[PDB]
Amino acid sequence: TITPSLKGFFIGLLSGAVVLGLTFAVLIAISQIDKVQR
Amino acid sequence: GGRIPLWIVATVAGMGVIVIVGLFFYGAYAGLGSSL
Amino acid sequence: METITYVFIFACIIALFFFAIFFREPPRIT
Amino acid sequence: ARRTWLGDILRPLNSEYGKVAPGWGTTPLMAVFMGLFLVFLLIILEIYNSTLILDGVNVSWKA
Amino acid sequence: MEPNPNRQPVELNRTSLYLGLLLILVLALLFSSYFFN
Amino acid sequence: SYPIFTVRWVAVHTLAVPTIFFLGAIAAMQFIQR
Amino acid sequence: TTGERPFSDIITSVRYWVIHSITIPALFIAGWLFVSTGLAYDVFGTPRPDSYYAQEQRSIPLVTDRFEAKQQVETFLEQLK
Amino acid sequence: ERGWFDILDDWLKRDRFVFVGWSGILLFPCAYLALGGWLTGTTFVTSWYTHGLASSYLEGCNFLTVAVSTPANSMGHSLLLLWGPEAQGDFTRWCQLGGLWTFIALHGAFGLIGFMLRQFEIARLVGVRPYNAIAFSAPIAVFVSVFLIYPLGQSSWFFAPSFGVAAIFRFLLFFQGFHNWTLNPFHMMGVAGVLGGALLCAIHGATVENTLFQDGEGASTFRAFNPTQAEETYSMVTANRFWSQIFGIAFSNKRWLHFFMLFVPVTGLWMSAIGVVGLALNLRSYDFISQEIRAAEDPEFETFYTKNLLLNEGIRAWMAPQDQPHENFVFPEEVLPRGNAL
Amino acid sequence: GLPWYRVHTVLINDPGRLIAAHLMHTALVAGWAGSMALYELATFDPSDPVLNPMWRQGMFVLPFMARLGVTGSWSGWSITGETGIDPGFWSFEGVALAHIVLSGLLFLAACWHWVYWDLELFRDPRTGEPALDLPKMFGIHLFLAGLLCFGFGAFHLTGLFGPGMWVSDPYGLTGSVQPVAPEWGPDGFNPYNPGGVVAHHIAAGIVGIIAGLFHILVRPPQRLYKALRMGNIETVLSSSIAAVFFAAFVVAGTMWYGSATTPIELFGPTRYQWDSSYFQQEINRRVQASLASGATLEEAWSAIPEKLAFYDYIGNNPAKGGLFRTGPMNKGDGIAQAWKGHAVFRNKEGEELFVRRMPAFFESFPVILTDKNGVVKADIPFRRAESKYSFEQQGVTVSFYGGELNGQTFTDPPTVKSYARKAIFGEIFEFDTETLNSDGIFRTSPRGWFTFAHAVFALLFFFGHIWHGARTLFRDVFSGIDPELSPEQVEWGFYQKVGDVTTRK
Amino acid sequence: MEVNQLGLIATALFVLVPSVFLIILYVQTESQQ
Amino acid sequence: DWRVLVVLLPVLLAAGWAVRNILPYAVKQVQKLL
Amino acid sequence: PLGISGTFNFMIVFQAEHNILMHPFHQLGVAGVFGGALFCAMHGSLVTSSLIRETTETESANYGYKFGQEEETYNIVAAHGYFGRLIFQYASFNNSRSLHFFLAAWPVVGVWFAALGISTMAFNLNGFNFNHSVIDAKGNVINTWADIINRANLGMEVMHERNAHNFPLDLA
Ligand code: CLA
Ligand code: CLA
Ligand code: CLA
Ligand SMILES: CCCCCCCCCCCCCCCC(=O)OC[C@H](COP(=O)(O)OC[C@@H](O)CO)OC(=O)CCCCCCCCCCCCCCC
Ligand SMILES: CC1=C(/C=C/C(C)=C/C=C/C(C)=C/C=C/C=C(C)/C=C/C=C(C)/C=C/C2=C(C)CCCC2(C)C)C(C)(C)CCC1
Ligand SMILES: CC1=C(/C=C/C(C)=C/C=C/C(C)=C/C=C/C=C(C)/C=C/C=C(C)/C=C/C2=C(C)CCCC2(C)C)C(C)(C)CCC1
Ligand SMILES: CCCCCCCCCCCCO[C@@H]1O[C@H](CO)[C@@H](O[C@H]2O[C@H](CO)[C@@H](O)[C@H](O)[C@H]2O)[C@H](O)[C@H]1O
Ligand SMILES: CCCCCCCS[C@@H]1O[C@H](CO)[C@@H](O)[C@H](O)[C@H]1O
Ligand SMILES: CCCCCCCS[C@@H]1O[C@H](CO)[C@@H](O)[C@H](O)[C@H]1O
Ligand code: OEX
Ligand SMILES: [Ca+2]
Ligand SMILES: [Ca+2]
Ligand SMILES: [Cl-]
Ligand SMILES: [Cl-]
Ligand SMILES: [Fe+2]
Ligand SMILES: [Mg+2]
Repeated sequence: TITPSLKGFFIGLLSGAVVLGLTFAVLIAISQIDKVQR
Repeated sequence: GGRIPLWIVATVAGMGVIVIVGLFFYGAYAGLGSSL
Repeated sequence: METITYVFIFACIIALFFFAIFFREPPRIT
Repeated sequence: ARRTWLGDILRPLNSEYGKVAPGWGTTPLMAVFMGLFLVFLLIILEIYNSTLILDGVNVSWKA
Repeated sequence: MEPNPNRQPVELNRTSLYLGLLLILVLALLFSSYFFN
Repeated sequence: SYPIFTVRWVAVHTLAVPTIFFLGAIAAMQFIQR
Repeated sequence: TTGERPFSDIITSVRYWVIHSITIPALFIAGWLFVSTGLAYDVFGTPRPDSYYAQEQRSIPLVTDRFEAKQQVETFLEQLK
Repeated sequence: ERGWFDILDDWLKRDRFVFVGWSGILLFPCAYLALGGWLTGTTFVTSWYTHGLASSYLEGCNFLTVAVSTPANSMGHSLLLLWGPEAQGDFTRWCQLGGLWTFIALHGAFGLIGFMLRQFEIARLVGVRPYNAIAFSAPIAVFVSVFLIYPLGQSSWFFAPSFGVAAIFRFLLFFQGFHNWTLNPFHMMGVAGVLGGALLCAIHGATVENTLFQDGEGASTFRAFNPTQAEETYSMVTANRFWSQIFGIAFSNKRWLHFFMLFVPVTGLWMSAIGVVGLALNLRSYDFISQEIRAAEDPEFETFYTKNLLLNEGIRAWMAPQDQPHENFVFPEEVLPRGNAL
Repeated sequence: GLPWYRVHTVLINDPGRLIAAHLMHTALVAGWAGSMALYELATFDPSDPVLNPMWRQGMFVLPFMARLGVTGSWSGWSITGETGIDPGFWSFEGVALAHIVLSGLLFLAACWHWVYWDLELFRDPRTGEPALDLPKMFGIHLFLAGLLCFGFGAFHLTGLFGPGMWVSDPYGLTGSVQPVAPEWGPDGFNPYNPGGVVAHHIAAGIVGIIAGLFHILVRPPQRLYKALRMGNIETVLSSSIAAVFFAAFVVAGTMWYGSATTPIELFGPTRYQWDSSYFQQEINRRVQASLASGATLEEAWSAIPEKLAFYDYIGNNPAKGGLFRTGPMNKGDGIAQAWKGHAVFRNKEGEELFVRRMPAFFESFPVILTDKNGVVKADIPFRRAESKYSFEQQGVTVSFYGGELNGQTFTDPPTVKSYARKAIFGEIFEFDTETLNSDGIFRTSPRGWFTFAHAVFALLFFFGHIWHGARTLFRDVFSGIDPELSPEQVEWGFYQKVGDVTTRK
Repeated sequence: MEVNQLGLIATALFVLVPSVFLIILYVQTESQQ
Repeated sequence: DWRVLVVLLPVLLAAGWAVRNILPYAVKQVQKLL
Repeated sequence: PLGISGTFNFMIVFQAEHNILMHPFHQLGVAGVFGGALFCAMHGSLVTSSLIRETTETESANYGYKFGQEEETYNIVAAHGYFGRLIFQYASFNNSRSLHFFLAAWPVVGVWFAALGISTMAFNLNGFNFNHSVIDAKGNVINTWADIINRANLGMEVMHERNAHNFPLDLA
């Protein structure tokens, strides 16, 4: 079965993925908008 | 740009720090944490 | 034997001070 | 340098110093395996830690 | 046999001798009490 | 002509905004009585 | 030299103080009310001065079970009322 | 060519007021949460359910007595994640169970990793050797041995240091009474490295400032330095003669001098970390067996070593009931060790 | 010349002499293992696996031979206490001999590779320069590691072709070497399940074979080759050291907390078994089951195995030692001879009293006796003038059930107090303190010593990783920074991107 | 006092082995060139 | 919870007041970037 | 006492009788020596990191400096360029005289306060005393970490010089 702590483990995993995904999405977006001039 | 002289900003900010820290020392003698 | 050991090590250190000071490699302006 | 019978047999295994695949190559695939490995270590850590508790998995000498 | 081209001379100057002997002797003065216990 | 919002602006306010809020909270605490 | 506006320009400008004569006192008052309304106690679970002990108890409510620790605290809290 | 990775690399390494870098993706969230966690706990959060202690400004503590305290001993070495099986996602209970302690310790650990990666990253970008990152391994060895390895060897996180001024002082005194940590030669080397480092700091700064060349007309001499100048601003030759005649030996090689300033405090902290790894297992330098055998048979034999053990025995008996509440110690008055009158 | 701390860098561009130095290191380690086993065999007393097992005797490599199936001596004894056993060649002595012979052969190979360092195999065919293709070497070695890993699990641990591994019951009473089947469900990740060890080596070995084949056949991406400096052997040293300190922390952890690969009959019990009264609870359970079946009190306690009672004693707790208290545990409290039996303390009113046990933190601890509800009923006072709970005032007696003292009762306060002092240590034993001139001070077990050494080495290898990683990535500035370093690279706002000349503003 | 009987040779080799290592290296530096 | 809105409204009115004063210069900063 | 364990005896008794850990002059002392060790490692690492290349891979970089040479042996502009980016530009010293003055002043001032801590606790003006400072609505004492410190201090107090006191207060 899926125990409460396995459900908790999935929640923590998804939370970290969301935090990391949003972070890199924002950073990639800004980096593309404000490019260095060469 | 620069209309408010920096020495006034520093003086007022510094006085604000003295007031708030002074309040915290007052609270050491009154209410919670006062031993009374 | 313990006391001899402690005093021996100490004596070696004092001798080392003597050599490190009076028989150092002399500093030379190059 | 000295040639030997065994050295001649092994020569092809030490002949491609510096050879690379172009660009990023299999880096994306590598990253996926690293991520899976990280989750694997997190799972076994949390089981040992009793932060992840699974049916039929009694983390004790009484296993 | 043909000589090895990777060989290098090694050096320890007098100051390093003195520093090293001080380290060893002081470590000995420190740890000896625990060795005798 | 300077930008207003920068990385520095963000870093400054992640510290300054909670600090003032916390200082107001600790100020109120000085008047708590058991 | 890194492109951002110098701080000494910013904090001596009229516009800075038009904004921050509002935002700084507003945050300070918000923090004050966080305590004075009692909300801080309930967010963090900190005992009020009348909530460390029931009237006659003198034993601390120490958590002693790892996996039912949440229910233990809840039981400790019910014994206050 | 310039893919999204290189475009991101560009933005991360922009020369701005606060440098970010790839390492900043790890460093800034973790450092901010560790510091913010500490300020949040010391301002608002109790230790009543884990220690029987008040520990926040909200309860009446001051800056010296606030702390974010370790979890209860019954938690063991639980990661105590907010979504874990103990708090079950309840933020208030998580705070009451000590969740902020592992939050700060763990985000602090990854923040320290991020900071050392920052030292490498910046050194690589500006073109210097990475000795600042190397020297930072000593702070990391201390943090990891004291806040992680030591409690991991003990029964639980409860016995790690709690994050507070007075809480740390308690940690020092616990280590004296229970571990006799002052007697430990790895601590002694740590002391020598810290005090020797402070000595080197003071003597080097004072020596430079008192062998300066006159490079200006001012009686305040700081303006007579130019960062781009090629010349040494003080006389190594005069400094060397002074110390040779005062102390017997003196530096003569500036490169050796500054390496030695790295070596001494860095090595000392590393040694202290090794001793704490031993104390994780109660592998103490607690006693000298020869002393104990003599003292047990000869009631007139007394040294400062036996005197300090009596202090330790007092510390243990008098602090343990309140410092270790999970043990439910009850020590009747008559069993407490006490000298005459006191 | 080279400073003393760099002498070994002469091997960096000399693969044949690097192999020679590695052979010599391997010879030394194998010779250490052989010598260590011989020293242990010369000192190990096999006559009592119950109260004088290997972990009371300071044995460090003996448990590692036993863990993987070497349990007997050519002289006829076995560590489980059997007689007239024939272990074949692979006795403790044969293992030791094999390591000594291996050592010698590796020494001779080292001499050959040192003299004949200039092999064409070590030259890049295109440039004639010394070169090792480290990415392909990694695939070769990973494939070999996977084959060995798989074979160890599939043949040795299963007993399909090999002896199996040490396994035991939850209280470390009936351990032996057994074949172990792999556990393929989630309980295979339970550290206390031996079947998980078997499944790990089968599955990780197969993965190692597959990844080894990948690394033989697929070249590194240019981006990674450049970033990790894969033409520089010091990058392999840096990352290998990192893998090794990870492994050292893991084995330190599993030694301290216990697992299926650190059994208590080989390394001693854990500190957490004392913390939780693990053995005391099982002892009480068995005694209660005996009473419920109609046994008398003497019969119930006499039914407790001495081996089980011995685990319930703080002198076997690995968290009771000292860094400079050297040697076997027997050197401290003595060589255990016999269980004295279970002490039951009673006051003059006949209430049973319980001695408060010593926690591992305390070098010394008071003597305090409570009733079943934790109320203090007797103690040994420090100050006497206002004593209320002295054994004399409370008429404390002690009766023993099971063991040597079974059926006896003591009432004189000095004797009762003496047994109460021993009861803070748990179950009470008779020790031979004379044979070894034991000094009465607790020492840790091989579980403690192993954990200490490997946590310390792991921490130090973190520095080695940092150091060699730095040397790898900063090789170009190892001797100093550019004498012509333009101040514009370090001035702010000159370049848009730090250290990138093409971003001049 | 009942000291550890291996403490004497432990201390002696602790001093002598690394000290002679350094002396060997020093003297052969002086004798060069 | 009335207390949450009582605490957040000071900050809400602050953010609202700051946006009103900086909006023309904010849209000007962002317009330069694109 | 003039000895290693005698030093520890002095420290433990001092804590029992003056609560020196809770005294701000001892706390400044700790900032002085922790900070001194920190800045020692910092300055050492920064100068070492910016040594100008004068040697080959197979010799100590220390031979790149010659006693009495007139030119500086490291690039202070590079060191500041590193440290100013590690934190931020204005947190870093670009003036070597300012830097070395700071290296002198920080440990010296901190150790002055350490010395003054001992010298004023010599007249029994002791560390902060927050024993039973936190009290609940009824008046129950709510312990803080200061109260745990107090229990440890008591253990030291009652045991030290176990045969020397005849009367209930240790007044010197
Ligand atoms: C670099 C930034 C960073 C890092 C390294 C950490 C690290 C940590 N955090 Mg912190 N945190 C951060 C930023 C960070 N945090 C930010 C920005 C916030 C505000 C939102 C927080 C708020 C926060 C809280 C409230 C808590 C933590 C906690 C933790 C600890 C446990 C984390 C965990 O188990 O996640 C596991 C998740 C991952 C490792 C992500 C892996 C992603 C993989 C590789 C991709 C796969 C995803 C997968 C497809 C999703 C499928 C789900 C589906 C199957 C259901 C760990 C030390 C906990 C703690 O400290 O306990 C005491 C805790 O309670 N963090
Ligand atoms: C992983 C390494 C390891 C471990 C865990 C063990 C564990 C054990 N050994 Mg074995 N042993 C080992 C390696 C190991 N050994 C090696 C390499 C040898 C060959 C020398 C031996 C030879 C050996 C013998 C002959 C005996 C043992 C015995 C034992 C048992 C008692 C241990 C003891 O009293 O240590 C005490 C530990 C210490 C006192 C710690 C020393 C700490 C050092 C001195 C610190 C040095 C600091 C350094 C100088 C600082 C420099 C700093 C600088 C950088 C500035 C224990 C089971 C004994 C036994 O019971 O046999 C049955 C026994 O008689 N061992
Ligand atoms: C796989 C492990 C490993 C290997 C193969 C190397 C290899 C190397 N190291 Mg690294 N290193 C390591 C781990 C390793 N190291 C660890 C764990 C640390 C932290 C302790 C370091 C810290 C380090 C530093 C600071 C330096 C090196 C340097 C070097 C290079 C020259 C070494 C030399 O000539 O020493 C000569 C050594 C001696 C003549 C005597 C050393 C005596 C020791 C201190 C006491 C006795 C040790 C004892 C026998 C150890 C027994 C085994 C142990 C596991 C218990 C060489 C490439 C040097 C370098 O980079 O050169 C450019 C250098 O400066 N290493
Ligand atoms: C370069 C030479 C400097 C000479 C003085 C040296 C004195 C010694 C330095 C010690 C004092 C330290 C304080 C400097 C004080 C000083 O010298 O003042 C001078 C400095 C310059 O102000 P200006 O108005 O000139 O600003 C101009 C620049 O912003 C334009 O690029 O003022 C500040 O930097 C305020 C700091 C706010 C910083 C808040 C940012 C928060 C970000 C958090 C992240 C930090 C780093 C994270 C990494 C972990
Ligand atoms: C934990 C947590 C978190 C986080 C949070 C945060 C991030 C916070 C922050 C916070 C903060 C960030 C705060 C701050 C505060 C501050 C303060 C409170 C300050 C004070 C100060 C003072 C009081 C000053 C003093 C002084 C000094 C220091 C020196 C000189 C002078 C004087 C004396 C003035 C999250 C949500 C993620 C999740 C859950 C958990
Ligand atoms: C040649 C040959 C041979 C012979 C061989 C042999 C006889 C060998 C032996 C070998 C050996 C017999 C070896 C040994 C080794 C050892 C070692 C290698 C050791 C080391 C040690 C150490 C390293 C230690 C350290 C330490 C100390 C001392 C203290 C404490 C801490 C520590 C642990 C760190 C034969 C017949 C086969 C034939 C073929 C040829
Ligand atoms: C019990 C503790 C024992 C510890 C023992 C430690 C042993 C240490 C051995 C050091 C070996 C030194 O190795 C020695 O190096 C020197 C240079 O340094 C070499 O010397 C070589 O270089 C020098 C200097 O250019 C030339 O003048 C010389 O003609 C040439 O042969 C020697 O050929 C070699 O024998
Ligand atoms: C999370 C960062 C590490 C993984 C980086 C993998 C890059 S993957 C790589 O990326 C390029 C753009 O950057 C593409 O143009 C290219 O086609 C793609 O193969
Ligand atoms: C009647 C008082 C003396 C006998 C009982 C005292 C505790 S029992 C006693 O304890 C000693 C130390 O553990 C052991 O060496 C010895 O074998 C054991 O008999
Ligand atoms: O002499 Mn040394 O110590 Ca100064 O307090 Mn009183 O006196 Mn004795 O008691 Mn506590
Ligand atoms: Ca009231
Ligand atoms: Ca004897
Ligand atoms: Cl005393
Ligand atoms: Cl008196
Ligand atoms: Fe300097
Ligand atoms: Mg107050």
